[PDB]
Amino acid sequence: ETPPRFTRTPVDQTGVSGGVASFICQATGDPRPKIVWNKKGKKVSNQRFEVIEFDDGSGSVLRIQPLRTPRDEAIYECVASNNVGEISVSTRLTVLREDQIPRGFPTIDMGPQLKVVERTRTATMLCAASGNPDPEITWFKDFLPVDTSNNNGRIKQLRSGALQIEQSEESDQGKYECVATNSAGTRYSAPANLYVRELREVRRVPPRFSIPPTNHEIMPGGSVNITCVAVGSPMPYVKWMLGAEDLTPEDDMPIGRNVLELNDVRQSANYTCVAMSTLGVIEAIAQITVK
Amino acid sequence: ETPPRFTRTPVDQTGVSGGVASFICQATGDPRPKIVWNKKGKKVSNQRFEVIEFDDGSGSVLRIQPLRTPRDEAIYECVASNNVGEISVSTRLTVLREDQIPRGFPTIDMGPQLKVVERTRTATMLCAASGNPDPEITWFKDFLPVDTSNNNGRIKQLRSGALQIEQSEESDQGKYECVATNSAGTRYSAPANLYVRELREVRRVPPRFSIPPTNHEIMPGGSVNITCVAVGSPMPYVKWMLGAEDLTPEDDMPIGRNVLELNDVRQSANYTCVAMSTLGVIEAIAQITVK
Amino acid sequence: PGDPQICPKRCVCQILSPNLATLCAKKGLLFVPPNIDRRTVELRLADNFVTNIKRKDFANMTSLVDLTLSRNTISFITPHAFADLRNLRALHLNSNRLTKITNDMFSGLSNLHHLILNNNQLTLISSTAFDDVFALEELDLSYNNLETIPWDAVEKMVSLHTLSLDHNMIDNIPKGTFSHLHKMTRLDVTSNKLQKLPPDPLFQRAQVLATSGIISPSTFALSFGGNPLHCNCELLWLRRLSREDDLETCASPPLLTGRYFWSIPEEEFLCEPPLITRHTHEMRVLEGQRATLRCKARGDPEPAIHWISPEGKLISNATRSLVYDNGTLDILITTVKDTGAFTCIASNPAGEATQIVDLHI
Amino acid sequence: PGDPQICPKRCVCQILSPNLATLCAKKGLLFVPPNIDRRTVELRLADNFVTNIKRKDFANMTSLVDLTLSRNTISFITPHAFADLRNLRALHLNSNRLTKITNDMFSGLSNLHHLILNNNQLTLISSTAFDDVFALEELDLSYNNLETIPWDAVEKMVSLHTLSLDHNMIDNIPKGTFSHLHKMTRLDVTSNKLQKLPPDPLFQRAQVLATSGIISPSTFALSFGGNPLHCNCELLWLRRLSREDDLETCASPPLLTGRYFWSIPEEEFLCEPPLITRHTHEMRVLEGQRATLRCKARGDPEPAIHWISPEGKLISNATRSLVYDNGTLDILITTVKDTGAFTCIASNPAGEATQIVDLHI
Ligand SMILES: *[C@@H]1O[C@H](CO)[C@@H](O)[C@H](O)[C@H]1NC(C)=O
Ligand SMILES: *[C@@H]1O[C@H](CO)[C@@H](O)[C@H](O)[C@H]1NC(C)=O
Ligand SMILES: *[C@@H]1O[C@H](CO)[C@@H](O)[C@H](O)[C@H]1NC(C)=O
Ligand SMILES: *[C@@H]1O[C@H](CO)[C@@H](O)[C@H](O)[C@H]1NC(C)=O
Ligand SMILES: *[C@@H]1O[C@H](CO)[C@@H](O)[C@H](O)[C@H]1NC(C)=O
Ligand SMILES: *[C@@H]1O[C@H](CO)[C@@H](O)[C@H](O)[C@H]1NC(C)=O
Ligand SMILES: *[C@@H]1O[C@H](CO)[C@@H](O)[C@H](O)[C@H]1NC(C)=O
Ligand SMILES: *[C@@H]1O[C@H](CO)[C@@H](O)[C@H](O)[C@H]1NC(C)=O
Ligand SMILES: [Ca+2]
Ligand SMILES: [Ca+2]
Ligand SMILES: [Ca+2]
Ligand SMILES: [Ca+2]
Ligand SMILES: [Ca+2]
Ligand SMILES: [Ca+2]
Ligand SMILES: [Ca+2]
Ligand SMILES: [Ca+2]
Ligand SMILES: [Ca+2]
Ligand SMILES: [Ca+2]
Ligand SMILES: [Ca+2]
Ligand SMILES: [Ca+2]
Ligand SMILES: [Cl-]
Ligand SMILES: [Cl-]
Ligand SMILES: [Cl-]
Ligand SMILES: [Cl-]
Ligand SMILES: [Cl-]
Ligand SMILES: [Cl-]
Ligand SMILES: [Cl-]
Ligand SMILES: [Cl-]
Ligand SMILES: [Cl-]
Ligand SMILES: [Cl-]
Ligand SMILES: [Cl-]
Ligand SMILES: [Cl-]
Ligand code: NA
Ligand code: NA
Repeated sequence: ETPPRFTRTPVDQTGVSGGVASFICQATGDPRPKIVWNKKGKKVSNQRFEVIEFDDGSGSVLRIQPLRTPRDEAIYECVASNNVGEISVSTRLTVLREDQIPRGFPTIDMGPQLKVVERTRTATMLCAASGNPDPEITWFKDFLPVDTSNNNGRIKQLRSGALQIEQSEESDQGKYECVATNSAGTRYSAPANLYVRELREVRRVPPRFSIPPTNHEIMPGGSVNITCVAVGSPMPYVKWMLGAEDLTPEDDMPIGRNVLELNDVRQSANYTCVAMSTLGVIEAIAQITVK
Repeated sequence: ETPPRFTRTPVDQTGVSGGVASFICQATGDPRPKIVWNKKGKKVSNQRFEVIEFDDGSGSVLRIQPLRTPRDEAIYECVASNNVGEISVSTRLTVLREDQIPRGFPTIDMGPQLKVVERTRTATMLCAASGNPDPEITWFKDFLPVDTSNNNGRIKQLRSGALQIEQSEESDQGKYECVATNSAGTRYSAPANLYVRELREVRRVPPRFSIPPTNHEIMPGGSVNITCVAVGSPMPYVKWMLGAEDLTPEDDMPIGRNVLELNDVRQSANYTCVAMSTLGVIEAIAQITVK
Repeated sequence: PGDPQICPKRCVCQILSPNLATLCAKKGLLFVPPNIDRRTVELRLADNFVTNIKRKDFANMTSLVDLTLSRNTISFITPHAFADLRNLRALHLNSNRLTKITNDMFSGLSNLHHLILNNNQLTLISSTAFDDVFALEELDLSYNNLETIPWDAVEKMVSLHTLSLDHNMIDNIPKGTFSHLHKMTRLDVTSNKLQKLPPDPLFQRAQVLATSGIISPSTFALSFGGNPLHCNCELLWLRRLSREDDLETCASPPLLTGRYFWSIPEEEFLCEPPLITRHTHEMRVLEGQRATLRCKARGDPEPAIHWISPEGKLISNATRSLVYDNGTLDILITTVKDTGAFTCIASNPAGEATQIVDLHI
Repeated sequence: PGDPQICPKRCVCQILSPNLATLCAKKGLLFVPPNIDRRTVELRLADNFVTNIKRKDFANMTSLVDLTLSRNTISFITPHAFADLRNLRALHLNSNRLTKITNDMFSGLSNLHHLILNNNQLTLISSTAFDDVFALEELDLSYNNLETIPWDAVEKMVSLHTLSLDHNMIDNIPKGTFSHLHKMTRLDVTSNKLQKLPPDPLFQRAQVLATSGIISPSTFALSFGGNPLHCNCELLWLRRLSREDDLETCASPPLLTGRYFWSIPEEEFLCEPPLITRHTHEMRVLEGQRATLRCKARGDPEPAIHWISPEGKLISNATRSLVYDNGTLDILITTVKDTGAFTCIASNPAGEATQIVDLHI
């Protein structure tokens, strides 16, 4: 009926030794175009070459892992063929080894990690990259390019390289990969898994002081015990501070109760008891005045 | 026929807690006198009380090991009885514990050790003891008093507490015990074994120099090697000395060969090579003269 | 090469297989016998009292294949004692007193398919100690004191079938250890200190799960049961597997302490988002001086602390700056280029949380 | 005292025997369960992963008799954790990671007939550690790193049946150890470092020697076969025994190296008399000063160096003088009373040899 047409074509790519590369080729036509990937004049076959069809059926994705230099250096060919037509596209893959990496090549400063999100909540897969020039961040889920398009939809990429998925579905879980690209080449971050679990709702109570810090009056030279207790869900960490000076280290942070025992302070200052939880921070004042 | 008679009688003794004590009682008569040992009016019986008859049959020896205070403190009675007579002797045993020991009580400074001697050779069982007054040394072999009498015989006790057995028989081997006695009491040394083995004769060669030290002339500042080799049966240790200064430590003493390599000595001295064996010592002179 | 057939005085040598055999097993040897025909293919020294392996002992043996030192007293092996055997396929050092694996130990081995160290006292392994042998089919470290092993050398063995770490002190397994490693049948982590386990396709194939009327085999055998598992979302992938119950138990968090791992429902495995405990609100120091920035955040698991320069991306260990493990930031030479608003970010599998510090120079 | 019968959640408790049993064996516990009925007579924690014994765990158990911690990971036991059990007759700690026996460990035990420490990593035992239990019938130290144990406490247990030291590093056994010991069936020293063995009536009863047609039972079982025996006259008493051949081997002297102990004829067991290697001919130092006298003698075995004051029986560590191991003599305060001819004497089982040094002050 209608000969095929290229809706999307690959681009020249450059990668490291042991990295990966992806060429996206999708086409339209009636009949559905048959996508072929060729190295020289023959269809690609090897243990490291993996073709991934699109869920649309419009095309596939050629993924090469890992990258072997100079075995994989060559020109590659996408072929969209059907009953009434055959059409082709070419792209060039160059792979340089680990000591051939120039400065400014995309490097992933912070890669994504394991992330577990409840269903219909917001999951954020972090990424950070640098290089000269500043690299562009793209995402791949299950060897397929993530669609970050600003067209109204769920998946949105942030100002930082981090990817954000609101209202997480079950099909959102999989293997995510961060991809930094610039004029110097293309670099993939280490893969990270996103686990989607069923929603469990539980009453979340912000911190409130069960026992607020009690104003105490002791003449200089003495020692007093100030009881400061806080409650909530989650139960907040309790910490004492004189001004900006933390009076307990982060190693031991009593969750239930924190009492402040002062040593022979003959001058006057205002002490602050703090209760910290993921639901926000509350702080109350205890006034010790020396006469 | 003839009523009995006491040829030897025990004496009052004093010992420590855990030590031993021996009471020697031997008699003559026709019939042979029956020797009995009594505690109070009854024959002694207990796990620690052991009577040892004499090879002569004249009498026995009462040996108490170990000493239990105050269980063993009592008067003891030797009884020589036969057909026509019964006669008795008494002696007192006092035993004081380890914290009751007065200063000057006999103490064994060096006790006997394991000694293995070839048959018909001289074995010497060492002992040393001190106290106030100076203690007297007596010996016990296999719970029996050793006869050290100057009457012509094999076994002889030395000026030192050491016992000496010339022309060692096979019956000489056994358990020997050194006994120090004075006005303060009686103390036994730790028991030691003498092992009598068959005579093996080998040709004994006193040391002779196979390579005597060679007189060497080297101008000051140089370094020379002097070859000194000695031979013998046993093969003598070889050691270098400058005057009285040993040039090799006792840890490494080469048996076969010792070479003296001199370091930048610009003055003159006479060097001595020494070969030492149980067969005596030989020493030769190597001359180094600096010009 | 043509010579007579020599045998140790106390051993029994057999020509019966075309491979020359020298059997010293259970002969009460205190040391490796000096006279052994260098043509020996199979040498059994096992069940002897030898405390030391000198270089002379195993030297210039070309055809040796099996060498069994098992059940000896060996506390020491001279470096390059095994340099000589290019054909050795199996070395049994098991049931010995070795406290260390030196880098020169096994530095001549290549074609080795079995290295059996099990039931030794080893507290440490040199970083390069395993670099010489990448061909190992089996590596048995069982029953040792090891806190960790040179993992990057372990993943460099692609022929590895079974790795036995069981009954050791191992802290953790790196995430990318088994990534490109294949042909691996078995891994035994039992009786170790592991709090968590990294995901991996092999561990996805450790489970047996199938619909009724269909049978799914197990291509990978994995036993972690002996560890003080810290049970949170990080182990959720493991809890979702369908496996036998080996009675592994959760040590932490305190709510799950004592509970069996497979008894706890998936929803109860819980990790908690980061919460920033401490900060330095504002800081003033001049140029070219020692500076310190405090950011400390807590959570389950303990969150990762990273920094953000003003209107910038990420700091790191670098020429102009240094980052630490406990979260402190040291700019060794401060500059007016660094004046501005720094952002502290703390990341967790549950989420992330940020605060801000301000710096004027 | 009358109460219900409580059981740990993960264990199985049996009232079948009038002795209350609590069986936790193979339950995968990481720690001692907090709830155990204090009336338990028989408690099996064996084959579990416990790494720590807290004081609270075994506290206020009156009737406990058997306690098996075998095959655990325990590296630490809180002092007086066992203070509470006065009725404990058996304690199995075997197959654990303990590196030390503290003095407060087992400092509550009394009536104990079995202490099983075998297959641990212990390198040391406190001097007073065994002082609390003198009632031990069986002490099993097998498969450890011990160089020596508190022997003077071992000889204070007169009920000791079997002492298993096998597969350890033990240097030597003191001579007067086993004199106080009685009712002792078995001693296993195998796979140790012992050079020699002390004579003893028990070891005289270890042999089986009889005329043809007569069978001799061995009242005492003794295995030393795993040791680097130094073979000289000191072992002659042992060579004269008629025993089975366990393939013990002489490490030294070099002439006997590698020879089987029982193959060597008695006449070939040779110790050599002392020979004085070094001396200080004459010495002059004034009164009240540091003085040193060198006498060093060699031989097989190494001879014992002793000193003789001019016209005197002997010296000792004392107020006026001190003697050392290597043979040097230190008179800290010299006096004109010490002026004279000193005699140095070196003693050996073969013989003794003397030399003379002269001192003027
Ligand atoms: C701090 O304490 C002083 C005296 O102790 C007091 O005057 C002042 O009001 C306190 N601060 C506040 C904010 O009330
Ligand atoms: C010591 O050396 C000197 C000069 O070399 C020589 O005259 C003297 O004879 C030597 N001593 C002896 C005892 O020969
Ligand atoms: C290997 O060593 C032995 C003894 O060390 C020697 O006899 C032999 O010649 C050596 N082989 C080679 C190829 O050098
Ligand atoms: C960064 O430095 C810290 C200490 O300054 C060190 O612990 C860490 O391993 C370093 N990391 C890298 C990737 O260099
Ligand atoms: C952080 O680590 C540094 C060294 O790496 C140390 O000097 C500093 O005291 C530590 N601070 C805290 C709060 O742990
Ligand atoms: C034993 O200790 C427990 C708790 O430590 C206590 O409840 C109990 O009363 C104690 N029993 C005795 C007899 O002291
Ligand atoms: C004598 O000295 C040695 C070492 O100098 C020491 O080991 C020994 O205990 C001392 N003897 C006494 C009785 O203290
Ligand atoms: C001998 O031992 C003493 C202490 O025991 C030491 O001070 C001295 O250096 C030693 N001398 C030698 C030659 O070993
Ligand atoms: Ca040959
Ligand atoms: Ca090397
Ligand atoms: Ca194989
Ligand atoms: Ca190293
Ligand atoms: Ca553990
Ligand atoms: Ca935030
Ligand atoms: Ca009860
Ligand atoms: Ca105590
Ligand atoms: Ca019993
Ligand atoms: Ca101690
Ligand atoms: Ca040994
Ligand atoms: Ca002499
Ligand atoms: Cl058509
Ligand atoms: Cl390939
Ligand atoms: Cl909510
Ligand atoms: Cl008559
Ligand atoms: Cl009695
Ligand atoms: Cl002779
Ligand atoms: Cl075997
Ligand atoms: Cl050796
Ligand atoms: Cl062993
Ligand atoms: Cl069992
Ligand atoms: Cl614990
Ligand atoms: Cl274990
Ligand atoms: Na062994
Ligand atoms: Na275990």
